[PDB]
Amino acid sequence: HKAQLNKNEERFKQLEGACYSGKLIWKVTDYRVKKREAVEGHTVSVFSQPFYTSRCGYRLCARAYLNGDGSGKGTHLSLYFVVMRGEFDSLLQWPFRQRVTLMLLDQSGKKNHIVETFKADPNSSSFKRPDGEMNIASGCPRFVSHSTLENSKNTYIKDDTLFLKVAVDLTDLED
Amino acid sequence: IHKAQLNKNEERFKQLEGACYSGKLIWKVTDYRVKKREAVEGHTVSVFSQPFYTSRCGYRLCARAYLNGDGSGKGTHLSLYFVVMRGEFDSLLQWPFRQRVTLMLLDQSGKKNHIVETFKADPNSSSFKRPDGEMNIASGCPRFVSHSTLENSKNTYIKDDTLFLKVAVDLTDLED
Amino acid sequence: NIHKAQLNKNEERFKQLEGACYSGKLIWKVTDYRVKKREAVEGHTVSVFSQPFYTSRCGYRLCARAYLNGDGSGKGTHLSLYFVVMRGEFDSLLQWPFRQRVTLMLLDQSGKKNHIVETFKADPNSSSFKRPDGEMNIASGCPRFVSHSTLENSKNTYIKDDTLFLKVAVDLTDLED
Repeated sequence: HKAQLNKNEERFKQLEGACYSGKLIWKVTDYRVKKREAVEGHTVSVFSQPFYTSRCGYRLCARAYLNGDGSGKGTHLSLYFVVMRGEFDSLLQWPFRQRVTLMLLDQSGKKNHIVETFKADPNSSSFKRPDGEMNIASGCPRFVSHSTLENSKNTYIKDDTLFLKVAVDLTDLED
Repeated sequence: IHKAQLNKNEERFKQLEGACYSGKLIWKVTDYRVKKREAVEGHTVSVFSQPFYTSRCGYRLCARAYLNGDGSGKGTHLSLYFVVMRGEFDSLLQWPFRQRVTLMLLDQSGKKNHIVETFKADPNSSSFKRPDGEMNIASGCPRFVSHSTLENSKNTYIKDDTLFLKVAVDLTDLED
Repeated sequence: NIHKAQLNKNEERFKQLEGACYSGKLIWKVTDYRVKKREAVEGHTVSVFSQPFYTSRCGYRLCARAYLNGDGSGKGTHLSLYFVVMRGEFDSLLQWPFRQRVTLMLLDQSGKKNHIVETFKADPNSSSFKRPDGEMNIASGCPRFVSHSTLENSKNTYIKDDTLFLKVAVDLTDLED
């Protein structure tokens, strides 16, 4: 029943977190502790709640490696995009072909955000129609360096929390 | 008294997971064979969609299908019906319900050769009065699509034992 | 013992999810008027709350609060209707103070659409509109929004079947999503 209460808790969390315009804003609290868990190998990565391109479109989410992954292991925050298995995948166009933009938000008001954008590569297996729970992640292992992110004269972290944003271009999507 | 609690939860979760607010419903029906079997055996004559809405505070609605057909299409067609349900804000809404409605079975082949029937809601119909109980009498097409066309081995209305039904309400001249 | 608190926590979470809106627009159905006003008068339950609503999925969290038996300036004689900025998950990214026009309404159920509407610009100096510090800023609105007299009469149709509808609408002008 602890498994039942956790199942509930998670379901609640997804419902509370779902967005339906291909736009995700992901609040990451307790930075220091979570990075600590990354460094200690306790909890390598964190996930966003699932979001969607439209109520009945692609199910998606983001994943971050606070202490970096592969190419940015130990030195950067690694930010990855993820196509999940969606309830209506059969009606959707495959491969996934939308432009995607990844962001770390400047909380200073100067709106000096860190943004990387790209066109989804049709040959990538990240964008095939998913087979299990979710396709292989794809994005920037070296999205932003710990140095820039954590630097005191910066405001990417405020009160031990940062905000990540994913935005999917909906151009030429049916719905 | 807690299996009823867990089921009450499960259903509430299901409705929340299923709700749409633009008068548009896409209804995935999985396990076709088994469900049609249940229809034929008289075990489970009909199936319902989760409630959807014209707007967050508009009409509450849903769809209902008789996989083994109903009345005029009994035993030979899939019967697809539209349903006005009792809404939380019915007092603020215009009655009778007067919107054009479109019913669809989706072509999964990519040729987008869907089956679509549309109609204007008849004001004199009691399907469209402000609801009295849980939901007004259903209204639609008892003979929406024949088993023959639907199940046709060379067709793609059923793929991997699942089909998709779509209801679309015209929102013209409605407020939120 | 603790699990009644669990079941209530659930119940409320469910209620918020069922109630949330994301266009700065709230329609608040108030059922069981007579009984709730009774509770107000008896000091049992002075005020009632709406479920939280939002300017956008990631915007300001807000809600409404009513004193059925009135509050302060309208205590005992009016329904008092107040607007409330709550602590939002993304408050750090939002502009402060809150600066949007707000409109408060009691809806005419007769069809004549003769609603009672009060509107105002949010005063930047007001502490109702600072970035919230706890669960929610001090409420602000109309202690004398509508008199029991007007609200309760028969020829009027602000109450029908012992239930009334309140509406809050926030102007989204100059608010990027």
